[PDB]
Amino acid sequence: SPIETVPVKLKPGMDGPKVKQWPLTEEKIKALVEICTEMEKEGKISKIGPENPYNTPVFAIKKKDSTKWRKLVDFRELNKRTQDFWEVQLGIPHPAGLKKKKSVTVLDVGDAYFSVPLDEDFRKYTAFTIPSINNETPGIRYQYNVLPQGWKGSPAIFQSSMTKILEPFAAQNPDIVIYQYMDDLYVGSDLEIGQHRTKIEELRQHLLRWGLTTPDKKHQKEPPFLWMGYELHPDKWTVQPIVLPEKDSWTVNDIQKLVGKLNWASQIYPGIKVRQLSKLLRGTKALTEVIPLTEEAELELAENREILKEPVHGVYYDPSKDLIAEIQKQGQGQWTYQIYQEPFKNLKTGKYARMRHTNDVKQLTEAVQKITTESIVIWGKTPKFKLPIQKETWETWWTEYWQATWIPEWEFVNTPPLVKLWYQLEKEPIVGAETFYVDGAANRETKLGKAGYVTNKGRQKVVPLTNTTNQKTELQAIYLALQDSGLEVNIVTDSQYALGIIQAQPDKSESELVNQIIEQLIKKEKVYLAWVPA
Amino acid sequence: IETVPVKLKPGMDGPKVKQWPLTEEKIKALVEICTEMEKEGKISKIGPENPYNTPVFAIKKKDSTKWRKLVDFRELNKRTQDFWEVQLGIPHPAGLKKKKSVTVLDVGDAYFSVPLDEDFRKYTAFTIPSINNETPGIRYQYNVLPQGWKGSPAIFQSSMTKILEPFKKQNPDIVIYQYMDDLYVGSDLEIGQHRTKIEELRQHLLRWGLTTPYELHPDKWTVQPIVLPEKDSWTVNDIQKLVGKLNWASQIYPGIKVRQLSKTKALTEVIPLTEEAELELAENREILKEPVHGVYYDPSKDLIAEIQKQGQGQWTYQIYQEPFKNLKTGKYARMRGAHTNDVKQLTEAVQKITTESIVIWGKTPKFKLPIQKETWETWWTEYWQATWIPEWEFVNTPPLVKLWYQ
Ligand SMILES: N#Cc1ccc2c(Oc3ccc(OS(=O)(=O)F)cc3OCCn3ccc(=O)[nH]c3=O)cccc2c1
Repeated sequence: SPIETVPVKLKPGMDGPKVKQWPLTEEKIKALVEICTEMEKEGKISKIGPENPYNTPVFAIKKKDSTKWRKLVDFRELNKRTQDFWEVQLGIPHPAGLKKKKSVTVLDVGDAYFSVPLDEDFRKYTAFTIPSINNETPGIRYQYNVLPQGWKGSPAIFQSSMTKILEPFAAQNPDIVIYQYMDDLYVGSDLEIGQHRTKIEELRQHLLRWGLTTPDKKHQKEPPFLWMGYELHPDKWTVQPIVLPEKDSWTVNDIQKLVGKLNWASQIYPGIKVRQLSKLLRGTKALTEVIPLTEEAELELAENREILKEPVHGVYYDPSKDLIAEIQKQGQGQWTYQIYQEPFKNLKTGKYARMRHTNDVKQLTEAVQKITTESIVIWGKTPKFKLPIQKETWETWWTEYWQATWIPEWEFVNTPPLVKLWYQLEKEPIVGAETFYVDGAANRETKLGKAGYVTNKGRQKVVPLTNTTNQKTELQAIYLALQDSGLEVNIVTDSQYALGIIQAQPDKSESELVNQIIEQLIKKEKVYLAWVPA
Repeated sequence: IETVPVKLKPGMDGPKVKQWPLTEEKIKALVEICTEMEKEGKISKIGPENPYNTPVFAIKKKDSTKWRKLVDFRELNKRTQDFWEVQLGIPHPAGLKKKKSVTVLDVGDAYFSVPLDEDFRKYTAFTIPSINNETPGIRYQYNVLPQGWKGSPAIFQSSMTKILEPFKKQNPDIVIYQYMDDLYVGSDLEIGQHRTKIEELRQHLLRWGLTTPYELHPDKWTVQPIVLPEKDSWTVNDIQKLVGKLNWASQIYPGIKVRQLSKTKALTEVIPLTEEAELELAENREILKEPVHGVYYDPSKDLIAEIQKQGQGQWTYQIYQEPFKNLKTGKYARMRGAHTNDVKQLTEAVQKITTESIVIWGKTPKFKLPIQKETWETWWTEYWQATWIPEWEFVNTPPLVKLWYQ
């Protein structure tokens, strides 16, 4: 209230709210006048009526009853008209990144907004009105002197005010760490508990001298702290308990929520999968349609139910002991990783899924990238990696891949399933091997096609195909040539699509034809694919 | 000194770009730099009434062991300078590309001595970020002409023209062009004569108050020629790759004779070159020797650079504005024994291509980079030694044409 206000202007070229006050019951009016004089007594709202053309609606309701009503203001029309602000806490600190302090205290700040002043020349826009009997008698008109409840500027201005009030106490107390969140302070120190409590009292007094009230009893409940869907214990952190429901039918909404809770749990519970269980969601965006659970998704839900039966915790961060991430392959495009500093307790866990004909080494590389980003956010450095791939495998892939790639400091781990390259085409043609001039073709309308080959030895095959596409038959021609050749074969296609897919050296695919082609290319010994214009 | 008023494009609102997360090391370097800057008036802390933001980074310019702040003013440049290439433009000399040597002097410190219009400072906001979202982030705005902003050298050019006038009088053959923070200085001297002249310009700038802390040769053989392989013996698959390359070039060059060369043998079988075949091959090498037709630089459309990784540290690039109408092609290759990697090479190549583009047209190109977006966004600063930043975007379908540009 001696706090320096922040200057606030309206969006350029707008006036203030001139909204209708749709009257309500007289009892609501009485409760509003009670709370309005009690709020004027504290100087939060002063009553000036005559020359203010602005107005904003006011309602009354009871939700959490101390035998009292409560007043609220629909500030939508005003919020739409005030300038933008610097945004907010744009996300949450992750518990894995906090550093253990010998004590932490939580301080809920009281009527936080109502005890921070509003810029003077702006107050006229907060003006509101109380009617007496449906305009038979005039009503009383007020404006705000403080940050109104639910106005666009209140959070960021309150953050700025609180930061400024804190920095004198912060500078006379460098042994103490204060973190801000919407209404709370979190104070951590490595001071002996008596000293820590003396400092917490000093801070409370400091804040009280600026109009900010604070829990006078024993402060917010001792650890563990239930905060932002987490559980924070003096030496560990975990997620709040996650209970998956058992039901007969599932709407798209229920699977959305189940996939969500499983993702949340995946940050500390190692092994959770969401692949076959959100394959159900891609169908459409229809909200209440009931989806039949597949058999894969049923096993997945059970498998998560089991790996979730026993609780798991994570530790906090020690900056003196180095940072390690270790990666494992799971299955159908699914990977998991653990980030730790020591071998029995993770800082956190996590999973990577593929989005879009794919390749295991490229996928591992994308996993290393996702982890590297997260590490930089949470801790501000990058981990040393433990990867199930060999230096020659990786050196071979990245020296040949068409994109540039950064390969951080990594050490190989011999936990299967290892990541390998399963075949490599020849760079030059093969002398002594048969040459297959393959081609294929479909018809866009009849959905009938052919695939075939002509070889230099005079061998020729043509196989008919139903329900195919030009690209499908283009790959089927290559598959025919692989099926009918020896262990060394040159293949010649005129299909850019085919040569692209196959030259990408994929390992698996959501297409059975390419899988059979892959199993052939593994079975063969030397295969030189080559391309000519159509 | 009064401030030049800056009223950005009508209806345009200020930059609101998110700030990348950074290493602790770089956050600390930024805090140090910015604390000295605030102590010297160049920037001031801001409040929530200022909603704008503009990314910042920590780099090490010119191989120094001390850090350097780099503001990414691309968004603000599009939002202001698109009416400050018009109202306050710097004309680009068409002869700088023709001098035999060109040195690049950094003259950025200059801008820090000129105040910036108060009504404009709001839009130069930037956040030093915290780790793990732990603290709000430190919020500054500029009170002096910021480096990286395209309006700074615009505003300063009167001063720069005046400072440079005695040198330009003493040396009327030398070309001097100011791109954002650097003078490019071109001459036709012997390399030692050129170095002497450049140090004279350094001392002339210094004795007028401009502190300044690696030569180009733009007789650089503009769009490079593609060559067909030359061999004693020609195989079936050699004929195949030759035909296929020559058909791709039908998109750029019109007159490639094809049929005489297109006439079920095995791939490894050596087919002798026909008289008609060698005839078509000679006619085609000749029709490739000459440069392209209809290829002129349009100054209304933007420039586009494409880069391909060639293995063994080699990278090809083309600069164009219409497909196959290449304005400039070339080839970059890092040091033979140096310890370098993919992203290092990509970054030095982007920088080299951008410097060439400045010398030649006074504009930078938009790059289509062969790299995963998140990888580049993470690692591009580690080797970035330049003060400007070109626009870019990421390719994810490969060229199944790779050799065709090698
Ligand atoms: N409601 C609520 C709530 C409570 C506390 C929070 C919180 O405490 C801390 C503040 C500064 C700290 O200092 S620092 O980050 O190293 F500079 C370290 C901190 O708690 C991390 C270690 N921890 C945690 C709990 C514990 O019992 N014991 C312990 O050890 C941080 C973030 C959000 C918080 C939210």
